[PDB]
Amino acid sequence: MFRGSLIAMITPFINGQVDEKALAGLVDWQIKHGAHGLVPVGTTGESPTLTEEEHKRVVALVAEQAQGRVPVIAGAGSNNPVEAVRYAQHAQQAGADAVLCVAGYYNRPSQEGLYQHFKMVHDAIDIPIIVYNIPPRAVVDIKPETMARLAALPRIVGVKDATTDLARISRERMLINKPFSFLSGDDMTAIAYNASGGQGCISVSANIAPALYGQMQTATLQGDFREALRIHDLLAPLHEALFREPSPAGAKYAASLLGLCNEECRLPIVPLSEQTKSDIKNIINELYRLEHHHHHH
Amino acid sequence: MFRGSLIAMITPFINGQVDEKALAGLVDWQIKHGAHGLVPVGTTGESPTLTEEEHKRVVALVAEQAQGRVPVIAGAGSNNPVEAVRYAQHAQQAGADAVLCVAGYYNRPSQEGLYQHFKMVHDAIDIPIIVYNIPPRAVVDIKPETMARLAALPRIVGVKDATTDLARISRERMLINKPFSFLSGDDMTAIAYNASGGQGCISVSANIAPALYGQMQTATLQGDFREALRIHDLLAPLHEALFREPSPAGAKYAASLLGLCNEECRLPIVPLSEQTKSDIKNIINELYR
Amino acid sequence: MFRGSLIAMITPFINGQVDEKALAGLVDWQIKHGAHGLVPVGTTGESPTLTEEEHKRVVALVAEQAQGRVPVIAGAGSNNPVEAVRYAQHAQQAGADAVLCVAGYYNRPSQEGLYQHFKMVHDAIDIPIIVYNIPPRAVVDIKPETMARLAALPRIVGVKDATTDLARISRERMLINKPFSFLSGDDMTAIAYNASGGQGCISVSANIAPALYGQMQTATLQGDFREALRIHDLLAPLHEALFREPSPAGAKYAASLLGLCNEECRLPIVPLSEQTKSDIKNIINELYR
Amino acid sequence: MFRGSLIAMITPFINGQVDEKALAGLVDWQIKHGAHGLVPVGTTGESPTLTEEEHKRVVALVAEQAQGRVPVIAGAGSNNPVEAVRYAQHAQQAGADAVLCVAGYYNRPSQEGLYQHFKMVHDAIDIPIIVYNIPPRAVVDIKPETMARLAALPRIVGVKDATTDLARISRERMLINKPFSFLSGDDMTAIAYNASGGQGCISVSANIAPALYGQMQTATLQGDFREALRIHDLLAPLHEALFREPSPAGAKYAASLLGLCNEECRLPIVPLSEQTKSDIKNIINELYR
Ligand SMILES: [Mg+2]
Repeated sequence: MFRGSLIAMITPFINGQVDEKALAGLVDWQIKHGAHGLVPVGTTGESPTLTEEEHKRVVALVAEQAQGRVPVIAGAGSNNPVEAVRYAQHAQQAGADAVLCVAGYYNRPSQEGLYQHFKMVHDAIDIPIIVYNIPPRAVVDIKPETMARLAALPRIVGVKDATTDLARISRERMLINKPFSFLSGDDMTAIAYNASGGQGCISVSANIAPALYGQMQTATLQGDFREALRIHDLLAPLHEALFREPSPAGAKYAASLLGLCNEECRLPIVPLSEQTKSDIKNIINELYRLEHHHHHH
Repeated sequence: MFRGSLIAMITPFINGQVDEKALAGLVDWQIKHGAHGLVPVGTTGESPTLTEEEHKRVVALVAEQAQGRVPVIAGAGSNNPVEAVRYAQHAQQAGADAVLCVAGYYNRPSQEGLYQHFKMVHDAIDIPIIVYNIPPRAVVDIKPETMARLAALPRIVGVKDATTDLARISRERMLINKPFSFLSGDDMTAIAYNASGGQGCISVSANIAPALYGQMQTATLQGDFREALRIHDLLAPLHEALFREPSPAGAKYAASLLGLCNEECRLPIVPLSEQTKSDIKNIINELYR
Repeated sequence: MFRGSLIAMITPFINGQVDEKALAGLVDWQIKHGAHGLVPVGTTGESPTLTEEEHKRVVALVAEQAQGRVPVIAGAGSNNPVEAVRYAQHAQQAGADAVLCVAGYYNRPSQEGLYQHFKMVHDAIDIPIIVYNIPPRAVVDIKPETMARLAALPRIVGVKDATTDLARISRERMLINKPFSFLSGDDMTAIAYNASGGQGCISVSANIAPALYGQMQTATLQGDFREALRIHDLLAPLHEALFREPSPAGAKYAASLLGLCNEECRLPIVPLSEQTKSDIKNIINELYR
Repeated sequence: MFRGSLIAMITPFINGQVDEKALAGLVDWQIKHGAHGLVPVGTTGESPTLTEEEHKRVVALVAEQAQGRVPVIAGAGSNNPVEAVRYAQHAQQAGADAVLCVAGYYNRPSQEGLYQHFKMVHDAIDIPIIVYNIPPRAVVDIKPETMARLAALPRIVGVKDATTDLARISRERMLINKPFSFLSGDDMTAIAYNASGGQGCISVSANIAPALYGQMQTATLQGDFREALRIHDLLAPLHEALFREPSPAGAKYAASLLGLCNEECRLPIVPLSEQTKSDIKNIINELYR
């Protein structure tokens, strides 16, 4: 249902507020340069530090600006399913095509608790859900048997797998007996994931290099792993630099270098070191040098 | 203070809302039966599933009913320091003695980001802060050098250490040169922690056995570690059973057996299995008889 | 130098002694049914419980019986480099083509200690080395910068990567600038590894299904990851059953069902449960055929 | 029945050999200066890089030189129980009072495999066994129910708990009813462990500060935890410096500063950095006047 390069969108700020002009421009620029889909207001979009009003406004503005050109999968994460229901219902009303749902961070519930959280969101809306499995941030882990129970629900349609355990997709595929949108939640292993049955990635780096990242994803989907790895290798220095300090500090700074938005993030995300800024700048300049050298029409 | 048996209070519910009557009764009962302090709307009080209004209401009701009889340390946790500031400012207005602050869960910031979060809360209020270090739930870990930097601020006055790493207190004590309220965040190792320089515990089990838990804590503070271990040995089965399934399901059920509140918690906390319920019932029967 | 499906050979026993008859038969059968190389006396071959002399005699037999038909990479693991040198020197004299070397388990040395271990083995022999990186068993982890230092040595020619960290190969590849045999040490992620730049796997499950595993590896080297994944899906139940209890108990039992050897392993590897045996038997029947 | 400060002895080397003269002198010096027991040829004694001949000779020499003044608990660790049996049998014939046994590193057996390993050693000797639980090095973890199963054997008499999980002793004490020597395997948390029911520590730091370490242990055993913590605070910098780089590099160098032996260890243990040497030198100077 949802395939390829799906961008975990940054949220631009100006004078302490959502930068609506920059956000609209970002949607247009990302679509122009090869986004296969957009995922506003996940943690890369600073969902934890947006107000409930800002969260909904960003989703609404992205859905409006996309104009149906690519799918929009709205973040509806919370550790409280009552809150997640509110985000998901709004997303549906604002014209999002699906929602992305993490559960259980900090309160650390059982598998049954995770299941009931997701069932609550599922039963409250009419659009599809991608469940978000990210033990490295949430501690809790949606286990394969739980994933299979979730897959029995008609509108749980995929997973953003940020476990970094590449055996996990195999364990899930052994238990899930319907088509399922397996999506990587880790840029560094996106190729490994698609070779293992994945069909895309909800990506941070695609904010910055949407054209290359789209080409890489399409190559994996067309079975051309030689071409995909070639592009992955080009992007590896960028990946390292974008994640060296806690994301989205890196992506926000990189986007500022491209003239897309201000570099600012909200606490507890902090400004980059001068060394990290320098490394990002040099990497971006090199990618542009290479593109200009190789381009011809 | 802050010292001894500090109760990580459960939040009672009734028909989907905060049970204000049970909450007032719980404050009275816990104080009557030996609480050294009360810590409303932490993790155990289901801070994640309370609305902002409910969080503030629970803090206000607990401070009101406590009537200054014991210290009240209000939860002011969030992964957004803007929100944490709102809880902490309300807590001060409501008469809390201090706030307990976790930071950085899920967004997973750097040491500098954690520092800036706590500094923002610190600068917005006049009451002190106990920082809450709980990597097993938050992933982020306030490292010893960061704790020392925090301790340089006048109103960062202690830590709830839920790392479960009993070497950590030693590493922090090596770097902190002012009096500091080192508090355990783990009931099972409360004695170990105080023997290593700790001066209390923000405790889940104390909801249910406040008298015995208070006696245990006081024994450690008076240097009678033989007596402390004797009581620990009585409480260890309770500790295990209250954490067998994800807390606070266990504490809420246990309190319901004591007639203190309804057993219900909010999703994603779920009802206990019949086995866990039975084991808790047996433990309560043994303790209160 | 090494590509495709390489088998981490089991070592068969009878009355607890090495069954040389079964071992020679296993070499012939595995080569007949599609092995690309043989890797005797790793942990799958129970290196930890073979005496030094048994280890050497097993390597010699496999090298001789292989008769140059496929490469033989002899295990020369130890946490003592002096012992590893003895294994590697014997392997060379016995006609092994290369050695597979783990280091640092239990004693848990630094990166420099690991480097010096491998350099000692390297400098003592004339045949090449595959470095074995397996933090899940050894705790120590050869970091990418250390791997690059190792690759600078002329006869370090590849790695068996059992980190299960699929980002690791990218990090090593960026730093290594000569032909280098990147080999998976994890059956479940073998396809992922090859998609990421790997060129084969030193496999446990290939002991039992060498023909299908050979076909899966071939597909990845052809660039047909769709066919590779279809084969992986056929082998999925087998992988799970072979690793349900601590390996090599599973592989040894499966090989016994094929008539190749007894199921016996040496303590602390223990007999399988009847459920695991039943599941493996069913899987073998489904595959064969 | 084993209590207090039990030294995880370093093994001194000279010209690539066991330094017998230094070893005898070390036994005498450590006993003179307050050792409550001696534990030769564990990993601090570089058991992984000693030959079988050296392992046995070091045990024999330490038992001989101790002359029954303090208990001698010989290392008989291996991931192969057949090898462990040989070490333990020799230890007994050499006059050791007990053996210390780790199992299962690298091969990573099941709980049943660990049990069978220990049972095999148990049944082969007449002297008692202290089980060595060290997941940080061995990965395998002897779980509380397995420890209880081991405790049902008559000559399994204690544990060296190097889990660094201070809840573990509580979980074990909840299951074990017979007299049992609970011993810490972690210097930094030795006080915490004894406050939780432990009765000693098999200690690395006690190699270097036996007098202070013995005083600290005795203080815990007498219930004087204030005194124990005072001494712990004096020793904490030493604990940190001795484990900064992979042990026993730190302990061997510190002992060399005291004139007890040469600083050398065997690969993969490597020489200390100048910074670490300087820090150890400053700590030694501070302690010894
Ligand atoms: Mg092709």
